[PDB]
Amino acid sequence: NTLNFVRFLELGLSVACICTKFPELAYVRDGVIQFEVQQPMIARDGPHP
Amino acid sequence: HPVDQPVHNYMVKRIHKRSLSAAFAIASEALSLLSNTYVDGTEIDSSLR
Repeated sequence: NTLNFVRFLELGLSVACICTKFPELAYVRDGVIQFEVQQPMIARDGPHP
Repeated sequence: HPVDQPVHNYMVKRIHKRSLSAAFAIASEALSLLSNTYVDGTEIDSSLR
């Protein structure tokens, strides 16, 4: 026997994730990641408060 | 007045023994990066090294 072996890509697995690789490592614990905008708003009101 | 006679002294010195020791801790991370740099190639990030 050989523990069952034909490869990485034979049904359906890679979107728990997306990616970016990360080789060089050795610097973070609880760093950042961003974006820079927010969520829809104001042209129904009165002349609202 | 023939009474004078030069004298020569013979002193010998011991060498003794001293030493200096110190510790120099390697983090697993620094020797980590170490391991790839000894085989530095197209891989192994240069900014990292």
